[PDB]
Amino acid sequence: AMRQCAIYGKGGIGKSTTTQNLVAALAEMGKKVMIVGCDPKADSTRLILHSKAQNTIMEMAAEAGTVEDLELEDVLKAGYGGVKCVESGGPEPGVGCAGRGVITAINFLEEEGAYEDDLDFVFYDVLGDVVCGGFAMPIRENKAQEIYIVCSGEMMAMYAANNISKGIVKYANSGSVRLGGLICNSRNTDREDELIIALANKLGTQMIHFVPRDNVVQRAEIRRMTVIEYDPKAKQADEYRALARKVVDNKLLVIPNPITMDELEELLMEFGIMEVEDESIVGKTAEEV
Amino acid sequence: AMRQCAIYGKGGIGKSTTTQNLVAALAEMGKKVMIVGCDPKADSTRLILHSKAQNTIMEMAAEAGTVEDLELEDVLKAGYGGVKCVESGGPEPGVGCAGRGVITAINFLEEEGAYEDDLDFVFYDVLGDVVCGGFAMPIRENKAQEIYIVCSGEMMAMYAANNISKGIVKYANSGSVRLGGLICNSRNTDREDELIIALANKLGTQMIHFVPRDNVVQRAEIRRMTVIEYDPKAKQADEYRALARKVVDNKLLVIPNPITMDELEELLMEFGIMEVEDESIVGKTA
Amino acid sequence: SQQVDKIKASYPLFLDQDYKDMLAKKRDGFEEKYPQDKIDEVFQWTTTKEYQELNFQREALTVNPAKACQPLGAVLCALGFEKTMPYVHGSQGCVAYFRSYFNRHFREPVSCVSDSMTEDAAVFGGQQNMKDGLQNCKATYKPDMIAVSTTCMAEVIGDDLNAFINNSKKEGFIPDEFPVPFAHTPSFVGSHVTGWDNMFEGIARYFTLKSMDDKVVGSNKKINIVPGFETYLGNFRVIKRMLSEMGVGYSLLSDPEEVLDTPADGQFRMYAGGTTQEEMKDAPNALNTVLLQPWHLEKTKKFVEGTWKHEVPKLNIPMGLDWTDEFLMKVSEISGQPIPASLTKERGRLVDMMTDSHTWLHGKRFALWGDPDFVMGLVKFLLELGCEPVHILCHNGNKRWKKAVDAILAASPYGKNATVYIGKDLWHLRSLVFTDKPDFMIGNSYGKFIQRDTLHKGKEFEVPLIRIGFPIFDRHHLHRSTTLGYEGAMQILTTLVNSILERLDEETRGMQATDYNHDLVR
Ligand code: SF4
Ligand SMILES: [Ca+2]
Repeated sequence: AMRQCAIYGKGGIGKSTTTQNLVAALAEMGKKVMIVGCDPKADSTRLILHSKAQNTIMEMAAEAGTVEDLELEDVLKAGYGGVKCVESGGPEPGVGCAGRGVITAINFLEEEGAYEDDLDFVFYDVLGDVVCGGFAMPIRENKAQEIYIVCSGEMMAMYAANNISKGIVKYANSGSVRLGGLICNSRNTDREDELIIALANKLGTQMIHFVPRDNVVQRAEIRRMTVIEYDPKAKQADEYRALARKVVDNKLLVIPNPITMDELEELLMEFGIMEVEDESIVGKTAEEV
Repeated sequence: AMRQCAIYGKGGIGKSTTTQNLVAALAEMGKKVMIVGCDPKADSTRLILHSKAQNTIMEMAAEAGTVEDLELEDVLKAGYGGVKCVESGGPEPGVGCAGRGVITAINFLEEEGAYEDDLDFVFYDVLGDVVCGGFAMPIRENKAQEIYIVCSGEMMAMYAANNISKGIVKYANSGSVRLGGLICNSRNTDREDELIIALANKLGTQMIHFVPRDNVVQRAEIRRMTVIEYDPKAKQADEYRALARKVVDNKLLVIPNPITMDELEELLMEFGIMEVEDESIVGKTA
Repeated sequence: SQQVDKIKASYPLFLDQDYKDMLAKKRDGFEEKYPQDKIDEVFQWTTTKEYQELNFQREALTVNPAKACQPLGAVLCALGFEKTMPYVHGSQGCVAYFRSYFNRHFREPVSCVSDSMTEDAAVFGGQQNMKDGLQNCKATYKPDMIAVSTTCMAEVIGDDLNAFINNSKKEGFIPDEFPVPFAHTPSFVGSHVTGWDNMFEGIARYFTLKSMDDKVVGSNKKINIVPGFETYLGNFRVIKRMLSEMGVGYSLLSDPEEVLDTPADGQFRMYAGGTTQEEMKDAPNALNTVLLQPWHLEKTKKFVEGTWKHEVPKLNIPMGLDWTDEFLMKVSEISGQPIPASLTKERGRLVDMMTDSHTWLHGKRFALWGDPDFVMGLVKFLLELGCEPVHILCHNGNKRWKKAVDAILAASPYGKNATVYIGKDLWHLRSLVFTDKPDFMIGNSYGKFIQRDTLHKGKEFEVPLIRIGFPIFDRHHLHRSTTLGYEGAMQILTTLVNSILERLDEETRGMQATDYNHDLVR
């Protein structure tokens, strides 16, 4: 009855925001949700609690002993729409696997059963940059079932969406993990919405929704709140709600069909993003050629 | 004489490029240098070796059985001005610590003894987005000593830097992996440059240089090559050649004094980068 | 060799030179054993703090557990009912160990059967093994009631106990009014205590679910008492005794205190006393229902409060001075009977004892383990005595419990160095006793080894085991002991202080060395 979703994607592209607003809109509908930050940056809840930076498990844990030294009381907080959120905790510089900090945060929640609790949804905000075994954690332990990738028109951003798909498959066979779809964050690029859907198909999935770039958003952030708790009547507001509906009834939980760096390139250059390689001028000075 | 270096930085600011161009200067300046690509994207040698994408030890070992199947020319390839370039190799998508593939890579460079061969410098191009065990490996094993950070005048770019320092602070009480300053890549930000040195010292080191942004680069790269080889006459080529020496000569190799998150929230509003913190504005809103 | 006059058994037979030189060859010759010096190396290693860290990181491996499966408790529970025959619907091999296990702990005959399901049933369940089974059993050991439980298999292939039972009645294998309660008991869920919970619940239903109409809380002036999974006869008794001494009308639900102590008079009884069925049927009419070992009777409290509509109190297992008070009181409150001078005195005496020998118990570090209620009650009591329960382990416990305990620990100066662990096993405890060494271990026989180990490292490191719990095999008749109530408190208090003094004697018995502190009067 409780669906476990996780949002993956490259960093610095409003992913955490979209996610949080998604949950926000998801809250209005009446769905009890829970977010679990797995982004080393630790900032996946700020927009719900208004706080500048929630206390990560790994922090309070090193201020008590091991782990079960503390209690969900000061680790799990209820913000707007009664949403419950906890941030895993950034790995210790130089020493420590980010993934590690995640499991321990999950298992902890498992132990004090922060799950069994009428939750309809639980979103694991996960950074999907260098898709390693660390960040793949929530999928390996099989705690995440529905995967929604966040990206936009950009090589690296898409290059991530791809490698993440690769990852999903690596387990999708011996597991139930699936790729619900893609979410494109408007980066005000021409034919951006087109480029993603195209790519989605190559993977065998679909672009669940296209989040435009309204500025009412940057207003809420500054306010530390979500587009919803800020202006429940803005345009961008009903935009996310559209994503909420879509997710609630998605059916495309599939196993992506990864593509080659070349297949990928082919698209970019084709949508006007990437250039076209001039195999000849390669290694030619402004003098000889 | 062989000073093993490392260039860390938030992926997406020029690190990879500025790193190629930094060495591109040394070999041309009569310096035997080997670039070890530790970035997962695997584009740490493309500009040197004039290649579209060099083959990583993984795409080969994983191919031809294992590691005991590879040779030296296979991965290690001397590009511009006799510069041996190797790509650590990305992690097996969804599995394996990306930093585990680097150990296997640096260790293998010692199996075919690719260091002892008349070389002046070693350059590790490690990704410093999240300083986890993976990318922090080259430092842990003391395989690098000279740590120069690439960090533009941008929120995250600088944060990563601060954190990389902390990565050093940890292995400093056992290894000779010291600091080496910052390398700010222009981005047209007012005071961006000072903003850097304003922080370099806050750590205990300096801003070894302020690389500007000339189209000669976006043109030199288009031609899978460095700005050095392209047009040594263009003033931008000097920016690179200048720093080149600054590095060799650089005597300051300290131990960072990692500031706090709030100390950064401060240093960034001091230069109008980060918006000033309001107050009654937060919370509830109609 | 043997001197017909003084025969030597396994020990010390093999200490004879020939046997010595015998095994020596076998070793060097074909064992290819690691040079001693290595074994000594590795060993020493395990007694370190480093090994601990590595040990506590275990996830998939479990070494020397401290819990058993559900059925084991379903069986025991079922034994508490008049002419009831524990029936475990599943592979027969299981029942084997069950009886076999209890026998070693009670040194009494454990009667229990199995409908011997096999491979040929891993596809079509055992709708037949049930039919024939129930019939065979009923006609052979002619019980008045048959309680059905399940084994690992049974649940994995998933069989509907209810259905199967309903058909065995329909198809005429056993009368239709023949009591055959049931409960699913998956091995892979909770410990044995959970079995009991289930089982009991399963019986409660069978006699009160389809007939709550003519029932009216308080109509009988009695209090129901559910003992839970109890293995110390003396307990069942002390409860009955205290209540009867209080003039309280009670109905002990699930009383195996008789079949577990049938006398040796020339004839074997497979059944003896126990909770009558009528007692169960009527239970609902009881003023209230008290749970002796709540921490593992939640599925019962639910049903009890939910159906019978009783206001089950928030009571702790009655162990130690404090809690037992609370128990007696709450009992009074309910029954309306004053606490008799008799008990007021027993108590007073328990206190006398405490004062009489605190000096020795004070500041004594213990490491202990067992079941939830038991463990926490033991912890509570040690605190009332002034000891420091440093390693409270409990393999089958949960988080909610761990908290309640920490709460108990935090409320006492003597709980500063106390640590509670759940999910951990005896191999973990093994380390906790090497690194952060206590003075004794209070637990079951499985702990006899941990002792051996502590000694292998050295006399000054040995930690004497104090048998209190379940199961106990290397000692006799301890199952007749008592841990509940004031009677219990006393026993434990003695088993303790004396265990302590027992050892202090051993440490100062050295002639002209330490025998100076070998005082006569202590
Ligand atoms: S799995 Fe990823 S985050 Fe975890 S240690 Fe390896 S590289 Fe660092
Ligand atoms: Ca006997």
